[PDB]
Amino acid sequence: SFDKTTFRLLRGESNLFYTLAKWENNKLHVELPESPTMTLIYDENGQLLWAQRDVPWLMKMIQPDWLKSNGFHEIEADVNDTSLLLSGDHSIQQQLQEVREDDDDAEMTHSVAVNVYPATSRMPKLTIVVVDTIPVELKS
Repeated sequence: SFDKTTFRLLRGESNLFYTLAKWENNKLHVELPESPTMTLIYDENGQLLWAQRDVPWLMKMIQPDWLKSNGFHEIEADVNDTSLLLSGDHSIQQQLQEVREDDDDAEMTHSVAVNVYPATSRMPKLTIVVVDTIPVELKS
């Protein structure tokens, strides 16, 4: 329902990462903004350069063709994968346990903002992907 609002908010986080990043000696240097979101940074060929967290099941859901354009996406995660993603969020596990007990095949929806930054004199082309780790179904 809030697709444009959700994208605009996550794009703000993407832009913050971009301003703070540096490129030196053919390597990306990422500074964290002053987290309920998880950011992934790819180069112009879709190579992952930097990830805020290491989450293999989620990386497989970021479709390579998305990385060419600015846009909003949602990914559907199995509830047990969302649960693991939110392992450190002890307050939300009881709601997830209730979702799982209600339906073994439950899926959680995670918002995704894909943001493209053409190469400049100081930075190569980057695609910054910001994922909300809190699923839409549980943001209440």
